[PDB]
Amino acid sequence: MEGVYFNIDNGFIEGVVRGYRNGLLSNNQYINLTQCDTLEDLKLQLSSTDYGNFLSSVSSESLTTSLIQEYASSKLYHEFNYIRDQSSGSTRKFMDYITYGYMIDNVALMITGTIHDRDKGEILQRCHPLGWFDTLPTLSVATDLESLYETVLVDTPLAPYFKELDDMNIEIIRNKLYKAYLEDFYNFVTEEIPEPAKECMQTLLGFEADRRSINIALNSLQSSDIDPDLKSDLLPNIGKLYPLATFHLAQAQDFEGVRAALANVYEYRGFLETGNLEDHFYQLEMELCRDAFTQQFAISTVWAWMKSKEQEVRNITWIAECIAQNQRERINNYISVY
Amino acid sequence: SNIYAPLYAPFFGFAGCAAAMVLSCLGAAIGTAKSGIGIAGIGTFKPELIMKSLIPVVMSGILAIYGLVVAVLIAGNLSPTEDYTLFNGFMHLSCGLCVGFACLSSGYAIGMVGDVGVRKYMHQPRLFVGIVLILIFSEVLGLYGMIVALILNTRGSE
Amino acid sequence: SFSHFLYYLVLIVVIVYGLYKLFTGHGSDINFGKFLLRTSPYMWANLGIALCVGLSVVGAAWGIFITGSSMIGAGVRAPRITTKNLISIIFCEVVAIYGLIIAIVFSSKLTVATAENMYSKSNLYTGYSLFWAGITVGASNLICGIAVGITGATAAISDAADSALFVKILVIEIFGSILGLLGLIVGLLMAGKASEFQ
Amino acid sequence: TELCPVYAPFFGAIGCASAIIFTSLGAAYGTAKSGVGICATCVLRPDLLFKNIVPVIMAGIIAIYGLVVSVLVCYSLGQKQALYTGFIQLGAGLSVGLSGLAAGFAIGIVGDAGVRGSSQQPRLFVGMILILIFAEVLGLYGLIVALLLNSRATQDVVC
Amino acid sequence: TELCPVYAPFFGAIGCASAIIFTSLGAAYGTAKSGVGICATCVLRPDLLFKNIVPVIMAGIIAIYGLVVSVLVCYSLGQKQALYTGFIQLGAGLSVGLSGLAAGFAIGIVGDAGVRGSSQQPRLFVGMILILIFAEVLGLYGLIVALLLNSRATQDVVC
Amino acid sequence: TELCPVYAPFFGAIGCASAIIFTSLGAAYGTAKSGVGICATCVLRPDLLFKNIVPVIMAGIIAIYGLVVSVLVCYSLGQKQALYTGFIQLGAGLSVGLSGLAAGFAIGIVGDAGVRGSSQQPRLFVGMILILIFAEVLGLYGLIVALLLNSRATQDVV
Amino acid sequence: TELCPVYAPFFGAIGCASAIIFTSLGAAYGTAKSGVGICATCVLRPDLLFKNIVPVIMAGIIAIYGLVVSVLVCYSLGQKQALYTGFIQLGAGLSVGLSGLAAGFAIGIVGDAGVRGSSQQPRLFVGMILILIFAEVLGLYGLIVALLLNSRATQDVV
Amino acid sequence: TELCPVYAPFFGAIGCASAIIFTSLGAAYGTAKSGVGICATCVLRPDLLFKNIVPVIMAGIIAIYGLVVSVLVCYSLGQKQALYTGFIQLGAGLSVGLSGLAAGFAIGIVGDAGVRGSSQQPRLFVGMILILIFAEVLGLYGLIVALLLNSRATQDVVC
Amino acid sequence: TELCPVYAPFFGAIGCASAIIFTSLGAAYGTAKSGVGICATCVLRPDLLFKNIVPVIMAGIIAIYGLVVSVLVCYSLGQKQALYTGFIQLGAGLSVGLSGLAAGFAIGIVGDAGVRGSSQQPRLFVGMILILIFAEVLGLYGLIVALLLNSRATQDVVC
Amino acid sequence: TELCPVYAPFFGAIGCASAIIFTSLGAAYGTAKSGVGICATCVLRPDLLFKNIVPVIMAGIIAIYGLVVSVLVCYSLGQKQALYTGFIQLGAGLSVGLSGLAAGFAIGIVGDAGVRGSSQQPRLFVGMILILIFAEVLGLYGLIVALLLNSRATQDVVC
Amino acid sequence: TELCPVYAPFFGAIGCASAIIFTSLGAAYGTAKSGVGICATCVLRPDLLFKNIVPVIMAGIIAIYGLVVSVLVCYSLGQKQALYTGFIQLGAGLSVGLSGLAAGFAIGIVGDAGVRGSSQQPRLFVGMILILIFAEVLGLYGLIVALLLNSRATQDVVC
Amino acid sequence: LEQILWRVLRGNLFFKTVEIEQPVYDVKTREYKHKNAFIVFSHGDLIIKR
Repeated sequence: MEGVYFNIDNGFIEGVVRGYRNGLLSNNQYINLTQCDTLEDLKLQLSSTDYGNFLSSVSSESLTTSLIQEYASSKLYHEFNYIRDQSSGSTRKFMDYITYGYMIDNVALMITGTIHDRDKGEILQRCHPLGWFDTLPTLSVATDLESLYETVLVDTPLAPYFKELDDMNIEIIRNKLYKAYLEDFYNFVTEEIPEPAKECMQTLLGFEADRRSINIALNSLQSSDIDPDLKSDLLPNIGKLYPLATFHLAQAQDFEGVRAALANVYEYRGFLETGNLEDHFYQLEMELCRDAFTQQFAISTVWAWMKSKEQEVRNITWIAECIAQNQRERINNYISVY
Repeated sequence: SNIYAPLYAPFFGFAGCAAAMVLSCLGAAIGTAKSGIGIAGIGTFKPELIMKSLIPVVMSGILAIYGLVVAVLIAGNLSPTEDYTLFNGFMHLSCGLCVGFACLSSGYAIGMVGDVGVRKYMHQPRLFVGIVLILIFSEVLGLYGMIVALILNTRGSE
Repeated sequence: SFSHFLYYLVLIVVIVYGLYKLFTGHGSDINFGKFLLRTSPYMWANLGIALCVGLSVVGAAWGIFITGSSMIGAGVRAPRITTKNLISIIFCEVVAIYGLIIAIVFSSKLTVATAENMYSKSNLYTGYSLFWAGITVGASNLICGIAVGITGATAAISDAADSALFVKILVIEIFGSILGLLGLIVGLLMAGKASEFQ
Repeated sequence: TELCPVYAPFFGAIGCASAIIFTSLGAAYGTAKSGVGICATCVLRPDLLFKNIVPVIMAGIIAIYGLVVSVLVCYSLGQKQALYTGFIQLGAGLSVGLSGLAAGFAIGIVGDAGVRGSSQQPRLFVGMILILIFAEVLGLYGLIVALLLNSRATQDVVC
Repeated sequence: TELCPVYAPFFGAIGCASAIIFTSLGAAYGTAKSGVGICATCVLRPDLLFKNIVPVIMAGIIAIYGLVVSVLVCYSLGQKQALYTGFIQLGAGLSVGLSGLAAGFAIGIVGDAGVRGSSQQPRLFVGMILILIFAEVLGLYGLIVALLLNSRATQDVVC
Repeated sequence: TELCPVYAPFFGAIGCASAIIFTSLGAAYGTAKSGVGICATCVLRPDLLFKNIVPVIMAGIIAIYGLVVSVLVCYSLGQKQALYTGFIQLGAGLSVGLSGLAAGFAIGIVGDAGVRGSSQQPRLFVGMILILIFAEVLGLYGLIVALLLNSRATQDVV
Repeated sequence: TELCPVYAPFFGAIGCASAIIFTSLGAAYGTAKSGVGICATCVLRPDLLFKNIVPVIMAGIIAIYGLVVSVLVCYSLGQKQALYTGFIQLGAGLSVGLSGLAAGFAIGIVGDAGVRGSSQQPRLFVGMILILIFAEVLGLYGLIVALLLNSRATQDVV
Repeated sequence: TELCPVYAPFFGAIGCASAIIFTSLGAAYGTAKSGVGICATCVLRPDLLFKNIVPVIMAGIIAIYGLVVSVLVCYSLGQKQALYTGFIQLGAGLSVGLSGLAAGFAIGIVGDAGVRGSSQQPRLFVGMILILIFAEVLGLYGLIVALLLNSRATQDVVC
Repeated sequence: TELCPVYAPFFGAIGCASAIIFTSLGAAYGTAKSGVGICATCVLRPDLLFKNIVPVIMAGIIAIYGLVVSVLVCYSLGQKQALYTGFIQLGAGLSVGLSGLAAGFAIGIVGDAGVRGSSQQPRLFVGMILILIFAEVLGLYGLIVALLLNSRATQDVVC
Repeated sequence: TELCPVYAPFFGAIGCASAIIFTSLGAAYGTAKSGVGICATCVLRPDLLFKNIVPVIMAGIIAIYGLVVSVLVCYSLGQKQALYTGFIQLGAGLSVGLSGLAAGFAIGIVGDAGVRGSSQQPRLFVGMILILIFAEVLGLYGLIVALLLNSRATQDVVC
Repeated sequence: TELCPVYAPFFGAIGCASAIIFTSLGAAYGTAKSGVGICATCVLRPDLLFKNIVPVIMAGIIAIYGLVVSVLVCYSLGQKQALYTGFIQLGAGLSVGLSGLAAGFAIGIVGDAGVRGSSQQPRLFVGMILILIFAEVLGLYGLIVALLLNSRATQDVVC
Repeated sequence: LEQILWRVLRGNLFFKTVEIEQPVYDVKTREYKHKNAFIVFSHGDLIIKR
């Protein structure tokens, strides 16, 4: 049973992460945030939550939405780092895998800044704290995929995922890295994560893969360099779209073909027939993360909390934008499930 | 002495008692703990007011009641001064194995169904009847085990 | 794996040995009844007592670390929960109390039997009774302690989430504790008519 | 007796126990998997709940097969029965129990998949029922073999 | 006796049980996996529901082979039967049961793959049926061996 | 009867069962993996369906090897057969069965790989055929050993 | 003899070994887990070092209980002791050893969790101490049962 | 007889069986891994097909070693053979079978690697041949040991 | 004799082996874990090398305990020793050896953790030393128990 | 006789089999690992094939050690050999076989690493040779132990 | 022959085999792990090869301990040896073998870690030597226990 | 740095490093970090700048 051996190594971790989940903003707290009309009022209301005095070091006039997002995300990062410092064994590997996606983000960010001739220090300061590795600053030396792989990426945990650069090439490399990483993380969950967390993490990683596959299928239509053979190299092989709808999207050239492929799955129909595609994926991710919190002895709670806080920072940043820019008609367009 | 009542038959009678009660407690605990994980999952999302969420836990406990009943009936027939036959010992071992493993299976089914569906019939009362019916179908497995154990106890004593 | 390889090898050896004994006309040489008759009743009684107390303590400690790790994790943000979540620790302790009480009551039966009455009806009965009642109490207590610890972990989590949610999970904990009580009662009934060794 | 040892009822008692044990395991697996599917599907379409109850009923029928064979073996069990009678009862219990265990696993897996599909495709309900009947007849064949064995348990049997 | 020991019916009863038990396990695996495939595919294409049912029927036929051998062994089963008869009944049961278990594994795997592929390629249905026939004849060979053994079970058998 | 004991037919019956059981297991593995490959490649290339059926036929031939040895051992079985005959029948059954199990494993793996690769390279079909012949010849060696052994079973036997 | 066979001291010697070994394993698990927790905690909060040593000491008391029982059953050992006496010493050693094993495992898990929590929440130190006291009385209970058995070991043995 | 008990041919039959069983298992592993390598590389280099077939041929040679030892042990079998002859036959069968199992594993792994590398590098073919020959000599040593044993199985053996 | 069977020194030799074997296993685990920690931390902090070596030394003292008990048991072994002496030597060997295995586990885990932590927190070293003494006395308790047993090995022991 | 039981050659034959079996297993592991390394590195550096072949050669020499012991033991086998001779032959076979198994595992791992690192560092070749010699002397020590045992197998042996 | 049964040399031969088998296993683990460390290190720093060969040499010394004990036990094996002599030889073999197995595991782990660290920090070399010596003393303790046992194996033994 | 230079130069690395006895304060991290003086040899201008 799940609770029999879980608490030997993860009882404290899971209790702390569930306290973090209790810290997620409820619907009433989001409504109170929405009622704010100034960013100082937003800071005041947000101090009545578990964010607390995270903006106390920021003066009233210096307060910007970018600062609010940066400090909320920093709080997220410190909480994740504390939870990972208490982890050992398979839980430590699980949270390292969680960091591997941010590692891929940092690699793509470094290469994007390098080909754009941005300041090296600025790119390093903008790198995600999660997903940092020691040889990350060395990625500025070259604009060649082979040169960076031999120079840096062969020693990183992203080395298994790689089996001059421009914006489209960096995009392709990043999406290939994501496909390989999602497949590897799915395999790791299948083989090394106990059953309730195994099923929850398989569902969550499959949803993430499906979101990426549908995005790639829909965004390759407006491009000509994305060959149908290249689309196969970008679509992950772990989701509910795999392998049927994944194969259908890897060959589609029109929006109707993509929509017909997505009518295959009962989980994602209506995503393309109404609303915004990204709103559907955000709502589904928050629904899945909310359901993952119904499992008590699952380490998938860490991933669910991480995604819920990322969505929470997105929501708070959107509310900050609909406070700063006026635009109070769109202030309620945030995903909330807690 | 009597060949049909060797002095080691109480070993099998007491093994029946132990199997009955231990396996019934194991099933009851599986059901109670897994259903309670479901109940806690209901918490901080949809905290109710009236406690219909305790039905899986109550039926898990009824499994331990089945095992208790069979174990008590077996232990009533076990005495160091009475002629306990080897047939009676095997009958009591069968009583214990029957009721205990049936209650273990009932507890597994009750735990699964409770964990998954107590949330879903507290969220929407329409599913209450169906989920309770599935839970009754999980409970009757232990009921069958106890019925067979009762018949076996009667046969072994006579 | 290796452990499964040993399980298969032991099963194969047992089947081959049993078939060899059966085919050669010596199936009765594997005499479980004679083994039960000639084995010391003291081994059964002492194994029953030791396994009773030891397994009861194993379940108690098991559930204690489950509940306690969850309580300490949930107390980082909600330190209030500790005082009334100690009830779960107490519920896990009561299991080892059951095991200790049964061990005392059963060890009261551990008198010295006379040499010519070592393997009498009553002495063999007492050995089997103490063995199986000790296993019953100890295993029921191990199961009850694990279950009560799991439920107390969920209770600590729910209490940290909301104060009002603790009482329902506490009722679930009481239902879990009934299992250890029933194991106690059945262990007492199984050894109820077991005389001391004479 | 040579033909009726004192341990002869051991095999019959283990047969009865096996009939209950393995059919209960199969029924529990079938009921659990099917119920998980039912609850996962009724979160959106509650009216289909009483339609998806079918695999749980199939698992219950498997358990009833086990109960029937156990009762029959119980009433065939005796203190002075033949070793052949005990072998027959053990074979009957093993056949019904393990056939019903296989049936229950098939029922759990098929019923889970079928209720998931029927929540999406109303026409797949009849296909689910057909596959479930095919998984049910496995336990039925185990039942039939157990009844035939039990009918031959004490037929021309010398004490 | 010597040629007919008291324990001789044990092997026959175990063979009778194992026939149905292992063919039921193979039939259950085949039915469960093929049924998962069918439920997956017939969510979108219910028109293929009764074409896709054939692997389930073939697993059921495996179970029928097991039931046939179990009945035949059961009716040749006696208290004073020979040890050779018991060995032959055990061999017949084991052969049919484990050949049917292997055949059911193949039926489940091939039928799942073939119903999932036939939903995309209608021409793949014939290939599925051909591979399923090749899987079914494994249980058929087991049945043939079991019937030959059973025919030799009480022929030229004395004491 | 000292060298023709009552349990002598046990080994013969076990060998007769083992022949067909293990060749059927090898044939089932070969058929299952080759058929998964066939169904995977015939979605896009249904024209190659009857070319890709070859590994399934090789696995079926493995099962036929096992059936042949089972029939021969069965017809050499007797109530008063020699223990040496039973040992030889057990050896023949194990030979053909486990050799055909290995051959079916090889056939399944190689036939899967070859049906997947032949859809991308037509000239790889002959290579897959050669490797499948090599895999089949393993079960053929097992069958040859079983046939020679079965020939020795009642030769000069008292 | 019947009451004093030659192998009777085996159960006493192996009970002494069990009493020390299982309690030492529990205490070592407790020391290792709590000590890793302490090292992790005291990198950033070295001021809590000697305050966090409590779980390690409460793990050591488990091995001390095992040592007590080992000393007792060792001094009750003898070449010509009764099987009654040897099984009494085996029961004492097994009871204390299994209790100390469980108690030390619980002390390790709870002490690790609690030193980490008290690093984050100083109010959790008292709760952690309380849970560790509850975990330690379990090894105490095993010791008590061992004491009862050892006291009864010398009764009427001839 | 004390020197030639009735169960003495059991060891000889088991040695004859295991000689072919384990060599066929090793040869099957070698064939399977080398064939996967071949069918993975020859999609882009179908010309190298008859060169990459070598590891499959060498695994076949391992199986032939097992067959040779099996027929030699089979023809040395007899109802009244010595227990020593049975021991020697079992040792021969085990030697050739398990050395050939090891050789087949080495052949499969090395042949897979070599076929892939030769698809990547033409000059690596000779090195692959050397390593595969070094894998063959393991099964050949097993053959030699088995033949030397079998040449002594009935050498100075008393009834 | 009855009290001094020929196999009585078997348990003594096993106990003498067990003492050193399991204390060396515990010492090896402690040395390996602590040494991995030491080599990890002393790449950046070579000055802390002879300071972090302490868990390795205490792991070695575990094996010294085992060696002492092995010598003391070895010099009490005899051909005509009593079975009670053999049981006592076995119990002492298992006592010291398995208590030292536990102590070596604790020493390795705590030494690794504290050597790594003390690289970032100099104040953590005294805490590591205290925890490691608490781990070492676990094996020292087993040494005490083994020494008491050995003292009683040939005490009041007859042929 | 009492010192030369009929089952004494069983231990000798098992030792003769185990020598070659386990040295061939170690040689097969060494050959497989080293060959994977060689084929992986020679894709880019074919000129290094005949240098990197060395770990495969040393694994082959492990197998040759096993063959030597098997030949000697086989020629020392006899129907009426002593139980002491059988035990000594079993010990020699086990010692050489398992020492060569350990040596072959070390050779496989070290040769894999050293050919994968020598393709990058030519100077690492001599170091890999040195470590491979140290891994080879393990099988050599096992061979020496087996040879000494075999020399004592028939020395001062009576029936 | 009560004190010297015919199976007494079995334990001596098993001890003689195990002394070299398990010490060669420990030496093989030490050599293999230290060797992958050395190869990874000497890719970058080929000049440090002869410094980094120490863990491999030290594992080899463990194997030499095992060889010494195997030779000493072997030259005390006798057909009419005492059962006590065989038990003592088995104990000596187990002592040295499993102590050196633990020592070689510690040596592999610590030598890998220390070679890799001393690649970066040359001051870590002396500390790695210290930990490696502490891992040697485990095998040395096993050797000492085995030598003492062996010295008492044939002392004051009768027939 | 040595590992990276080995990989970029594809072997063929002549890298020397010498320990600096005293730690040197760095303003970026406000830490007294130990430092090493290193030299690496290569010919082409492109590899020099890399």
